[PDB]
Formats: sequence, C-alpha cells, structure tokens
Amino acid sequence: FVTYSTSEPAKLFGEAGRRSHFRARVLEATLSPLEKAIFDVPIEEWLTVDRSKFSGWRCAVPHPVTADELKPVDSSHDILRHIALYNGPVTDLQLDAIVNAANKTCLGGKGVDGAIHAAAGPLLVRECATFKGCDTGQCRLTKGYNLPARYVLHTVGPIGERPEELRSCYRSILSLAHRNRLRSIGFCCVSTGVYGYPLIPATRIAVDETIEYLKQHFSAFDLCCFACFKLEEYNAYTDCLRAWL
Amino acid sequence: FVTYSTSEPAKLFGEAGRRSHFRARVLEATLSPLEKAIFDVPIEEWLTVDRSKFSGWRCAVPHPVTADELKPVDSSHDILRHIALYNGPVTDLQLDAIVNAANKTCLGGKGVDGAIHAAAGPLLVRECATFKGCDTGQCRLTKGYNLPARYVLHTVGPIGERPEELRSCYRSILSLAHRNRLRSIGFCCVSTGVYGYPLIPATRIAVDETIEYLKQHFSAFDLCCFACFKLEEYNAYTDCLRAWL
Repeated sequence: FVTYSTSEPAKLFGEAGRRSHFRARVLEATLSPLEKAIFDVPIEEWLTVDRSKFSGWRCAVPHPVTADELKPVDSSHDILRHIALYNGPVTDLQLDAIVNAANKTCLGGKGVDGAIHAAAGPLLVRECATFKGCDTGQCRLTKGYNLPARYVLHTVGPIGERPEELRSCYRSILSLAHRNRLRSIGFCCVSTGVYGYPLIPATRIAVDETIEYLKQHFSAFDLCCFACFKLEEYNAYTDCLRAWL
Repeated sequence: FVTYSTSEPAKLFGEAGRRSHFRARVLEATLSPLEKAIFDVPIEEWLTVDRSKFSGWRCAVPHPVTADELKPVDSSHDILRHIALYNGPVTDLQLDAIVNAANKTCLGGKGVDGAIHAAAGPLLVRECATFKGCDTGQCRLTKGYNLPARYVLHTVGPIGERPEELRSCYRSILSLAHRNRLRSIGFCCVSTGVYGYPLIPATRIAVDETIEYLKQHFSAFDLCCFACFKLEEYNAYTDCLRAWL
C-alpha cells in the first residue's frame, strides 16, 4: 500500500498558514444587507433587542428551551436553586449566554465548537475573526446570532488534565458573564471527551468553581445550566452535585 | 461590555502550540488491548479481514449502505454506470474508502471531518498523528476503524475558489485509491460550505475529474459515490451530471 499521494515532506511544517488564510477569507467576505444589519448591532444592545425584526435572523433551534423550563437541582437549597442540568445540546438553551469549548484561534473546530458555529451561522466566526484569539483559561464574548441564546462565551480549556487551567476557564466565564450582568448561562462540558480531561475530575472542577462563585456573589446569576449531551455527562454532574451535598 | 476576561495580548500569536500539544497527547496515550489489536492490523490487510472478530470494533452506523444499494446515475452509460449519488452522510457508506475533507494537520475539525472522526472513533486520529500531515491537493490513506467503510482518504482542499488545487485533490484521491486497488469510493463535498469554494464550480470540478479518471482508466473503479448530506448538494451533482451529459 502507498499511503500518501506524493513524496513525504522534509518534516512536519504545515498548519498555521491555513488558519491565518481562513481568518483572512472570513474577514474579506462581503456581507449582505440582512447580515450587515445584524452584525452591526452593538454587542451590549443584542441582549434585549427583538431579533425577529431582522429578516436575516432565523432561530436555528425549532423548539428552544427557556429558563422557566429548566428545573433546578434543588429548589429549596440557597445555592443549588440556581443550578440546573439539561440532558441535551447546549445550543437548545435560550439563556443570556452559552459556553463554547473553543481553541486558541476561536475560528471553530470539532465537537461542541462546530455545533455552536453551525447553529449560530456564519456571522459567529466573522465576529471571532475580528479579535486576537483566546488564551488558555480565558474567555471571549460574542453575539450568538442564530442561536436561541443571546451571547457566546468562548473559553479555551486545557488539552490534558491541568486542573488550574480548567479552574481558570470557569473563573473567567463566570466573572465575564457577571461583569456584563448576564444572569443565565448554559455550560457545555469543557475539555472532556477523547484524549481530553477525564470526565469526573473535570465535572468536579466545574461544579466546585460554579458553586464557589454563587456563594461569594449572591446577586450574580439566576441560573447556571450544565448542558449534558451524553447521558454519561449528565450522570457525572448528578454525582458531583450529590457528592458536593 | 467587557468582551475578554484579561488584558489583550501584544498581538495574535497562538494556535500551532495547541495542535502540536494535541498531537503529542494523542501519540502518548495508552491503548487498551482491544484497541491495540485493531490498531496493529497492517493497513493493506484491513480491506479484507472480518472486523466483527475484534471486540473493540463496533460499527458506528446501525444500518450501513452497501454498494448494491447505491443505484448509478445511468446504468446504460459506460462511464455513468460507475457513478451514484447518495442523499445522506458519507459515513453511512460501506465502501472500500470514503473521503474526508481534512485540514493540513489531519487531526480533525469542523464539518464532515469531525463527523468522520466521531464515527470512526479515537484510533482514526491516532493513525493521523503518526504521519506528517497532508499538503493542499494531496491525499493520505488510513484505516476507517469503526466506520462501515474500510479506509479513509484524507484530502486537503483549498480554502477559497482555487480550481487547480481542488482538481489536484480529486486527482490525488482517485490515483491513490487506484494504486491500492480500492474499487469503491464515497466522496464528500470537498472545500464547500461557509466561506469556502462555491457549490456549483466545486461540483463541476469533482464531476469532471472523476469522469476523466473513469474514461482514461477503464479498469480502476466499480463505483464512485457522491454523498450529499444536504439537498442543495445533491441537486448540484444532479445538475452537473446532467449538464455533463
């Protein structure tokens, strides 16, 4: 078997040119009047506008899930009344923001990242192309475009099992949402999955940081929802929350 | 609104470290005995083995589509009896190979690339990590693992509308499949979609190269199938094939 269509290169060198070239093509593309109208809404204004007034805006989710439909893990508990689990994709959630597990370029990728870009539509990556990427453990904020949610919080988790970098992601998301007075957030499972942060330790950290933030800042959030696409993820949160209790 | 969780960096610099680090974590991971058994099958041997004999192998597609279920565009025509269209994901196809629209690193990404890695399972990226990426217009061959198809042909199409680079992809895929005596190939729509190669010109090229290969090499293939996830794509092939006739 031959396994490549030409001679092998001198060594591995390709990658960063593709991404800069993609970023360049995204920035250079001509937006329609429909798209431009949506794209120019100032970011802070997007929270509250009526998005149906733009013919370019087509909600990507047929039946979005609103905050009133998300039951907390314990309505009696002073902290855990602000926490809910959703057994489905984070893109269903019509909240102030959802979290995207991004990479340093913020230009899309596999997994939840690709799902979010696909639901939000082409303007999401256009907004991401305009800023200088995202560092590991930090968070960027954009509009959510065709998402039911208003904003996306793009964070960059660690590749491996680096507890202090993943902690930082949760800290950055929570502080940035709070700074902008966003009151409901839908999380995805940052850094988990194939070759990533093992599920239970990751979930431990997510739960621990989010509860610590809620304890220390009474007035910050109405709801933090952990969207758990897979049943395994849902059960990890359930166990960690029960183990936290 | 604050849109980033810390100070802006001096300039955009991050990206290539993440990918090399991901590649490193993939290569360093310990395979199970089940996985190792599958992974060590020599590539040329994989075509013909009985994959059900490995407990690690779980076909990712419940009801795969075999070549006998793929009707050609014209059974009377000497060339077009070897061409079929499928209105569904390329991952359904149980053929000798399917084509992945990859990036230069071959480590996964958005779109069909992510779909293929997800269906094939974690060993696909492990095999990709072992080689020196893929150049634009060239093609790499790997085993397909949990895919119904035996192999994956990872090509790197151009980002923009570069006809000679996309031609090269089709030429590389076709010549590499033929060199290895693979006789049935499932294509995806290389380089198309948001910010990419416009659909009709891309499809023109795919059709033109594939038919030219079939004309010149009578004995190469039994079937080339264009998997068209979206109806728009299906109609583009139908029009190009009809326009070729």
